[PDB]
This record gives sequence, structure tokens and C-alpha cells, in this order.
Amino acid sequence: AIKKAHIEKDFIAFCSSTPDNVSWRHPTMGSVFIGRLIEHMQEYACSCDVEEIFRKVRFSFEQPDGRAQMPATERVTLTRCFYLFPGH
Amino acid sequence: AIKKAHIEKDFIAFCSSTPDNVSWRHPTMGSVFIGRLIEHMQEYACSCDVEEIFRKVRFSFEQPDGRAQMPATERVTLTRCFYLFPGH
Amino acid sequence: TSSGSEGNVKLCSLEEAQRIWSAEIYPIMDKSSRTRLALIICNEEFDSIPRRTGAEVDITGMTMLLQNLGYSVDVKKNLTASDMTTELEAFAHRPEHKTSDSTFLVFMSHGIREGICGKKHSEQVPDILQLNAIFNMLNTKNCPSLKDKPKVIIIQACRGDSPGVVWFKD
Amino acid sequence: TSSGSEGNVKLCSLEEAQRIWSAEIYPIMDKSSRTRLALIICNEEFDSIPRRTGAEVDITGMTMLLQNLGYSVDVKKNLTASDMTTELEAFAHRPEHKTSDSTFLVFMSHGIREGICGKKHSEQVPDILQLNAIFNMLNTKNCPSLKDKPKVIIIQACRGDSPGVVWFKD
Repeated sequence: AIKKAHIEKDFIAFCSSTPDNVSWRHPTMGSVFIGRLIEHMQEYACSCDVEEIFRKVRFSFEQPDGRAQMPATERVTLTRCFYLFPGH
Repeated sequence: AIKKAHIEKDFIAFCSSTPDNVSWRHPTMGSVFIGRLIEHMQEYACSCDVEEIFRKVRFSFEQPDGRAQMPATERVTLTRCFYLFPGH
Repeated sequence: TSSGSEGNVKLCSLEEAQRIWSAEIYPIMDKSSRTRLALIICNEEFDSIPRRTGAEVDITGMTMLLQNLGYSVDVKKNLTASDMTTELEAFAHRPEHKTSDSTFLVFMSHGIREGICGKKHSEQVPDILQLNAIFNMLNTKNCPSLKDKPKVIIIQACRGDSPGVVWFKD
Repeated sequence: TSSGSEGNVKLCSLEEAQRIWSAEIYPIMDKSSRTRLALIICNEEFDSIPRRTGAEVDITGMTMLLQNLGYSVDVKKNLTASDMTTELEAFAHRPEHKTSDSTFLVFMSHGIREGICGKKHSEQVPDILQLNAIFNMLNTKNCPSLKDKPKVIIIQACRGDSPGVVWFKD
């Protein structure tokens, strides 16, 4: 027997900036978004779902400097919370 | 004194279906997404933030019938949780 | 009771509000002074596309819900993409946003992959409002009064012709 | 300790895992048998666009992080949009996804509004991978093995030329 499934589901995209706008990369320290993402994943994967972690990353960019960017989540079809449960 | 602010921040869009795909509307009962959204907002605004409510709406569409659709959140730059605190 | 201003929306109690209240929540303005605004654009009658029967149910439902949540609701019907743009621009200029903490924008119409259909839309002569334009008109540059405030955009429309499904076996 | 397989990622304890475990969480497969996969595509050397200095730091950081989280990581470098498409299609066909519970896709390159730049990109002859193509190649139709499983897409790139800021006064 065959059954129907949604063609597109359980996706989340997270981009380094908003549409039209630049994303920054330090020549020796690496991409600002990438570095910030790793730090937040290392700290919050144990206690927060992916959507919440990405929100925290966005908050950390809130106060703009000379090199500003605001990461954005896109085309989200997560129907449940995605916890990484690191260590398990 | 002048200060810099992000051009695009604190947005959330919620679409009735995924890209390329149809959204359904009952001739007498109204749009399925709209009706489902109202029910979830009425039930969960007291206890859940908007992102969580939208996730719950997505979950309610999970099992596809003859008229299927999967709502999607788009271009999200919410940096905090948005609670409606209904009654306050 | 549903006889109150919040209607069928379940209330958040004072004890549940304190349990939620974290430094990661959007601030809520005083209920006595705040002037929350919401906009609903709903296209039902079109020149070339079939009538969206049941749209009045959507209008009633969303209007009452947003009012229940504390928003004063503008309802605009049967607009071209140009008219929707003018209406969005006027909404962005509303003085009430300065003394508001958030906003809701609701769009309900026929739709294609590119965006939302205006009243005059046809395949030969497209009349489309893109989601990109909606964001631009409501951002910090074009709507400084809504800086740092949640802007919730709700869109009821097709995004193409596909049924959105695939088959699988057990 | 950081000497373990999870490195610098803070561990979730058994008591904290039970506090989280709701019927609204994605299921996690047995650690002993699961075969988690992740893909990193990073473009550093280009034909016409300046060298992305520091990209190796990004590659190192993301590779180690995803491994810490339990994913076996493929790293592919300096690809055209066509090569990225071929690589995505091959990743979607990997048998390990069947015995996996999730996936991560990481894209790092120069970028424009339309999407992500391939190695041969120039203003005269564009070489772009759209985000839309990434979703299509990983959806239920083209990647049935990842049905009902979280697919996390991370993109480091510009999305245009604008600084992303506006001025305001106090």
C-alpha cells in the first residue's frame, strides 16, 4: 500500500545575513557567523533546541558595529523541536 | 548623536504552504491555514511564544490527506521570544 | 468567559506570566496607554481569477482574533499590487506604531510562486506583490517606528500549482 | 573534559535529557548503530573573485563541531555550481541516511542576492547555486531516506552589497 507524504518538511536554513546584506569574514579568525554559531552550539546544544540556539545567535548580533550583520532563519518546516542531546 | 541599527530585524513571516505548492480554502468553512492558525492562537497564546505556536500549526498539518499543505515560516529575524500575554 | 474583549483566546494568568518572565522576551507596553495596530488585506473579487468564496469567514476570524490579542484592525479588500503597496506605506506611517510594541500583517489572496495576486492579475498581465516588498516597506529604514518590535506577517495563498505531496510504501 | 569525542561541546546529562523528554521532539536513533552524515562545501579559491582568506578556520571549526555532535563529515572544496549540484545529489543518495536521524549541510562561499557563488563565478558569466536547488535536492521526493528527519542548512555568504544598517538618533 502507498501513502502520501509532504514533499518538503523538517527543513531549517540559517543564513549569515538578511537579504541584500553583507556577511563578514576575518582573514585570520574566520567568518563571524560561523565562529558565533560554533560557540552557541557548544554552549547551548545540551539545553536548547536548534531553533532556540539560532535565535540566541541572532541576539548576539543585535548591537551593530562597523561590520554589522543579522543572521536569518529561512524556509522552516520543522514540525517538532530538534534537540541534539550531545553525549547521547 | 547617531547610532547604527540593523535595517531588517524582528520579523517573522508564516506562509500557508511550502514554495511551489498549493494552499486550500473551503468555500463555507474558510481557508484551512487561517482556521488552524486561529485555533492554535486561541489555545496557545497564553503559554507559548509565536515561533512555538507556528511550529504547532505545522505539526497539525503533518498527516496529509487529499488536500495537503505544509505551512512554512520564512525570513525570521526575531532575536527574542514574542509572547502575546493575552489579558495583559 | 467568551463575553470579554479577549473572546475565545485563553487568558495568560498573572502567575503564568511571572513563570515566563527571562531577558530573551520582547517587552510589552502598558495596556492602558499602548496603541497596537494590525492590517488585513484580503482579495476576494478578481477581474480574471475565480471568486475566493469563504474569504469573509477568514476576514471575520482573523479580525476578531487580532482584536482579542489587543490590536486595532484595519481591513482592506480587493486591491491591486500597487494599491497594496500604497496601503502598506500608509500603514508604516501610522503614528500609533510609536506607542505600540508589535504589529500583525495579514495577506489573503490567490497566489503564484512569485508572490501574492492583486485584483487585476492575469497570466498575460501579472499583478503581483512580492513578499520581499512587504519586508522592505516595514523594515527599520522605511518604518522606524517599529524598530526593535516584532512584525508578524501572515500569508494565505498558493505558492505554485503543485499538490505538495509524494508517495511512499510501507 | 575536552579530550572526548564531543570535544568542547557541553554534554547533556541523563537527568536533563529526561526533563526535556514531550511528544514534540524529533526522535534520536541508538548511538551504537546510527550513521549520521554531514556535508561541508567551502569555496576558497576562485577564478575571478578574491581569495577567501580564513576559510580554513571555518572548515576546521565546523568539521570538528559536527563530529562532536555525532556526524561523519564530508568536506568538499572549490566547486562550481554544477559540481555542488552533483555533490548534493550524491549526498542525497548515501545509504547511511537510512540509518540516520538527521543531517547538516554547510555552505561557505562568496555570495550575491540570487545565491551562492561557484568557483568560476564572474559578473559577466554567473556561476550561482540557489538555496531553492539545495532544498529540492534534499526533499522527500529526491531524498526519501531523510523523510521525517531534520535537515539543517547553514549558509555563510553575502546576500548582496549593502552594509545592512540604518542610522537613528536618541
